[PDB]
Amino acid sequence: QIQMTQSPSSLSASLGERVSLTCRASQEISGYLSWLQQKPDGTIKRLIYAASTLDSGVPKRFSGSRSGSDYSLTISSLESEDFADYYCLQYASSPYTFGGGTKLEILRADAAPTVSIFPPSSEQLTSGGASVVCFLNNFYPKDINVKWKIDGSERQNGVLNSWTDQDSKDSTYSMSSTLTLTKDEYERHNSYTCEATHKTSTSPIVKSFNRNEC
Amino acid sequence: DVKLVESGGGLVQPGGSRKLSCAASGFTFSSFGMHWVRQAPEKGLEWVAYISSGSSTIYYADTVKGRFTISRDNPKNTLFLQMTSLRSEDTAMYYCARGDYYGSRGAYWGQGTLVTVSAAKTTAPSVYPLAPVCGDTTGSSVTLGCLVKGYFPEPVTLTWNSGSLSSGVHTFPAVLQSDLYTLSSSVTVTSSTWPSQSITCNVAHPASSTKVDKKIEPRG
Ligand SMILES: CP(=O)(O)Oc1ccc([N+](=O)[O-])cc1
Ligand SMILES: [Zn+2]
Repeated sequence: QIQMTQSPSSLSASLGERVSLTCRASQEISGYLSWLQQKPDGTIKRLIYAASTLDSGVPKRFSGSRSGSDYSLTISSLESEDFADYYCLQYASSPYTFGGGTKLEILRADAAPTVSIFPPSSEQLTSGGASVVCFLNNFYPKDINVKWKIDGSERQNGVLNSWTDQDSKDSTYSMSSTLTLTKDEYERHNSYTCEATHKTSTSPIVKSFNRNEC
Repeated sequence: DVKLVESGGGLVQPGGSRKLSCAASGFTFSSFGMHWVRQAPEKGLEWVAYISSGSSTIYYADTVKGRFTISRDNPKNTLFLQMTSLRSEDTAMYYCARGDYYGSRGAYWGQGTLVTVSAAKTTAPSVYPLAPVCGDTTGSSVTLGCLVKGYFPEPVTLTWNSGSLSSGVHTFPAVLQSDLYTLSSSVTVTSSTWPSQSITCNVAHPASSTKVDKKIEPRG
């Protein structure tokens, strides 16, 4: 196999800023490098091929180049459409190898989450289970810590997290903490806190409901 | 304009076999060599096979040598990948892509089809409405959510008001816990909207013939 060591593996940059993803091939490919771009919707489109020829449509601000066994794609002045995932492809020798990947994310200005705690649905309760979903919306950076706290104590066994990709419009992430418990144990405690810590502030953005009458 | 359309994805028990199709249009199929590229759930693209235009030079990824068979029926403009000994690792999105970058000029990838190789089984999901009762979010804003837990396999289609409501919604990606999936979608509307209006979660697990809707009614 001809290894294509691609880097960086992800990077954030502000719009208008330039970027240079790089692929080092471990063997002569005589410039049979190609650069692909995978958009979030799954869609793949080729941008550069023949190690520097822009495809029909690809904006003249994209430019492949090679020096030694180091191939580079430089996007000068990054616009919105550029938010995607790039892959270098070497089609010189048989076992066709792709680069690793670069996840280019938009450098936005800070934004604290909007925590909203939801107690178990009555339909689920009769199923036996009890899930306390707790959405944390529209924040940035992605780095966000969530602690669950059944009554006084912090609990772990039961948390099911799932972040969102950088949003198309506001460029902010969104999360979903889902603590699951047997109806039993859920109804054998009273308070439930979904407390999140985020770089925006310093004091834990707490949200906690509580059961009891109503 | 050129257009490839993969199709043969499904849930396949390990050891089993599946045969995908990739229909092509907008180009003289009979002139180019095709390819099959797969991409695992949250990993990169990976080349799998390549068949020359004449079907007289086939290549194979070390990972699939022997188990897979590539082929095309030039007059019906269709490429194929017959799979055998489908392991767990074989799980991925299978795209088909036109090749021969050498001179060819254009380059065209497909949409990808999904094939999940698990031992699991099918499992229809439960849809629990996440009525606020503490969905704070600002006070002038009222967020609602929906819980789809315990389904398999992927994917499922969640929608706010049969499509209608499509702004302010955040559907989070699915997560596999044990041998099941859970996914939820939040959505925000102005205080007034709810409960003056009716927002509804419409979930449909294709692979199990499950379609449901949940009237996000206030109370808890
Ligand atoms: C010279 P040839 O076009 O076959 O090179 C390619 C091989 C594989 C490929 N792929 O996407 O998997 C793209 C190009
Ligand atoms: Zn642009």
